[PDB]
Amino acid sequence: LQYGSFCTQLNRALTGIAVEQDKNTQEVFAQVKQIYKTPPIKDFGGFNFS
Amino acid sequence: KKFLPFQQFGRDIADTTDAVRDPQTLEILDITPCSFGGVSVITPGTNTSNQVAVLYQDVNCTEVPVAIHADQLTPTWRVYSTGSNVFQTRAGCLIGAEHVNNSYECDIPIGAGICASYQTSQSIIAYTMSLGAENSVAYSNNSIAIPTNFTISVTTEILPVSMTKTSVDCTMYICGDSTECSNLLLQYGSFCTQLNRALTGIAVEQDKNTQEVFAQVKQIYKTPPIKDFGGFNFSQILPDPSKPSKRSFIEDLLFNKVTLICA
Amino acid sequence: MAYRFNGIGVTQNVLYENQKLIANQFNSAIGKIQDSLSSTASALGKLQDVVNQNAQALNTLVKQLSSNFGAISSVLNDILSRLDPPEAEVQIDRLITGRLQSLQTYVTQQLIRAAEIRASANLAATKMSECVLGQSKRVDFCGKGYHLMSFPQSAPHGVVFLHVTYVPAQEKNFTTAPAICHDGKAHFPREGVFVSNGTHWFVTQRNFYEPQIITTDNTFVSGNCDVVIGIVNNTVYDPLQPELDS
Amino acid sequence: QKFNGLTVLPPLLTDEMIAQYTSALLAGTITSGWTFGAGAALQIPFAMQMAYRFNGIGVTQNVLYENQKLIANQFNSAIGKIQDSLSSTASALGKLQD
Amino acid sequence: LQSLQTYVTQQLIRAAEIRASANLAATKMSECVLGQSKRVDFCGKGYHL
Amino acid sequence: LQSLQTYVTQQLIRAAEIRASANLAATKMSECVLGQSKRVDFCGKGYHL
Amino acid sequence: GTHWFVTQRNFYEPQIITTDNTFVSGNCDVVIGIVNNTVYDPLQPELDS
Repeated sequence: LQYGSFCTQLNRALTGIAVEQDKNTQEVFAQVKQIYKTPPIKDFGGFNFS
Repeated sequence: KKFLPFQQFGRDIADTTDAVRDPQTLEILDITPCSFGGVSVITPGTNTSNQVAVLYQDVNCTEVPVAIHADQLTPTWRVYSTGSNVFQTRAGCLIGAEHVNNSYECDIPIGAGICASYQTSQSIIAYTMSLGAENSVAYSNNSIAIPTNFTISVTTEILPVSMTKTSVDCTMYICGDSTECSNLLLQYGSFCTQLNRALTGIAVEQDKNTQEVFAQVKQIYKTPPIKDFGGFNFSQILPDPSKPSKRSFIEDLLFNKVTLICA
Repeated sequence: MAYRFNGIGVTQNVLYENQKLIANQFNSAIGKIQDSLSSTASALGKLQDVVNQNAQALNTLVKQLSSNFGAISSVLNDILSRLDPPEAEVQIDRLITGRLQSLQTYVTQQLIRAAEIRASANLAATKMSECVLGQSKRVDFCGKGYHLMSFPQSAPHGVVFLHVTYVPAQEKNFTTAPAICHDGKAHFPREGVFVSNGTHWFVTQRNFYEPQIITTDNTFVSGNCDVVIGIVNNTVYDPLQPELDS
Repeated sequence: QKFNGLTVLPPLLTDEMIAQYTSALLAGTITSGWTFGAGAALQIPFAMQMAYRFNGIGVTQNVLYENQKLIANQFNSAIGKIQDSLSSTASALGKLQD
Repeated sequence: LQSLQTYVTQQLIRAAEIRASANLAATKMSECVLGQSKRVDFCGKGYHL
Repeated sequence: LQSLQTYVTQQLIRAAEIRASANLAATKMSECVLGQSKRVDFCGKGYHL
Repeated sequence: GTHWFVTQRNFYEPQIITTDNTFVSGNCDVVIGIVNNTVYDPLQPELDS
């Protein structure tokens, strides 16, 4: 306790890092507003995406 | 796990005891930390509500009642330690939030796909976030959708460009006008000079950032006195000569909306 | 603005025919932007977060001066008055170590934050160069949708870019073919796409429904009709005959 | 290592949710090209989308409409080759493992 | 405390690096996946399709 | 040991900055040298040739 | 060896040089390296009318 708020700073830094990881994932992957689905029949002119 | 006849202890990769043989009977018992974990408070702003929920991380909902309790302020803390509205998720135990089978856009991220929202009388509800509205494009090999109209959309993107250029005198901060303290600090070498150099470099970097971002034009262009741009209006973004600061309406709004550092 | 529409693959005629509508939409969007900024206090979260981070770092650094760090007291003068030099030196050494560690931690945090802010400023400068001084073809760089232009605005320790973009609004379904067969020759649109409602076939620009008669000028010939998959029979009007005969 | 205050499993988005996002992106790009990334998702045959993208690189449409089967075979073979290379190579994922 | 501070500083540096990587990944998703990019060697080697 | 910690932390920060600069240089080489870039003010001032 | 054609730059698709495949700009006493070849007019076969 005599050392001040070093533990507080370290905890805040770690929490910020975790929130940054979540934000990175959201930015990378949450770029589509809707959830599109491919048609039941996969006929794309010969191109296969299976 | 089966120990060898001569083996007594057991250690993991981190060299911490996690298994011991019972001295009486030749049986092996594991050792694990019981609770650890942390307590977070999920709450809508003090406005619109005062009730909250409590998330105990990486703990089972059976152990929450004994997790630093029995001495807390009884009447108002037992409500958030036991009772109904106990939900177990990969994040931990959630108390005071009602689990809902529906799925809405994330409002307060709990974790592992679980979020919390205050909307419904009203109570805090925990649900699984919905990635978005389901859609299915009417794809056919001879069908095309063509736009018959359009929209002009204006959107804001805010980007920080600089920080406050703060310089801290190492000698004064460590030693307040103390000759003895300064003499003692002199024995530590050049740390103060390193810190001062780092801070000065940071300040110069802030100035450079501002210059690069804004000093992209060599001339100072001016709009015509008569602003007839074919019906387009830029009053909200062009500077306003009326105000003492020749800044646009949106610029003034931005400056006002952002808010002692010398204290 | 006509040329900037051309930049997004849309002809000038649409703008020169809907100039009033486009200007009204732009003005309404600017007004909505101002209203949203005024009525929402969380719009400027990034700049406020930076300011708060710097302020709290400074506040913690200054409060660290009140920590004993194992010494008898946190006040240098108190230690000097209450103790003799031989032990006052060690107490002052403990205080000096604590305060130097705090200052080093603050400087390291400031350096990391300065690196992050430098990255942000580089991004802002790149956007100003590409979004404000020109039209960017990069997707979702200068706002959402087909970028038209951008406007910069100064903010405390930051910059706000108003990206004006073109967004398709009302889509309509049509039957389409990859090519058209007229005289045993496959015809492909010069710049556009073949569309068709229940009866007729037209050629229209991709980003806006402007059907037009499929003439020899709107398309080009390449090969026969026995290679393209999905080719559809149709007549390709040739303007030469009516003009030459008369 | 959960023995001295190290509590580590707060992923906000589960792997299933990220996979769903990737699948939605794949469906959007397959069935609408680049339209869904700039506004309303407009459908278009994948062959015509490939023709558009060939025009993007300065090659006329007719080449695709004349070599569609060859191009599709090449694309499928390339995808299979990527799967085989990933399966047969352990250092392909070096960055995430690092 | 010194060990913990060193660990936190290293974690901050690694987080900055990973944030740069994630920004690059988001830009690639925006430009290569949601559209066709004319930038050379950005969306792979060759003329991006 | 404190001196070494400070030096290594400063070196790590400087190395991150140099890595960012080298990434920018590689992007310019890919887009400016190996091709013609439409990005304004990226490959010099003016209409890049 | 013998004939002259006009082809798209990224794929060899030779085509007969005509007035619609090319545009005229001044006389050819200035361009360095210009060669001589026929630029057929598509309207020529219709001169019978």
